[PDB]
Amino acid sequence: MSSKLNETTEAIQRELEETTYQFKVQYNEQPMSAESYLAASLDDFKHQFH
Amino acid sequence: MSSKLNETTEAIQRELEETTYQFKVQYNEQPMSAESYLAASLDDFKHQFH
Repeated sequence: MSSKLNETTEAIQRELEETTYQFKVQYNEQPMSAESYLAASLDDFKHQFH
Repeated sequence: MSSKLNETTEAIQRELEETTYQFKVQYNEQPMSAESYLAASLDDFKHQFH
């Protein structure tokens, strides 16, 4: 395990880097949660109703 | 006290009625709570901001 550890670690760093790059280019690193989505959509609906 | 209890009770029912009448003519019996006021005003502000 200790022998495989270093190379596995470097590979994990690789896949973290690429997941981060996609998070930068496609979503512009915008934080997202379910509650934020619900609240924003509810207000859009309320403006429409007004 | 027990003697006055009956007449006082009836009078209390009556003034409950008159408080209700003022509630009818001047506020149209519109129910009001602090939370309702706050929520409505917040949405008005959000419409203004939109």
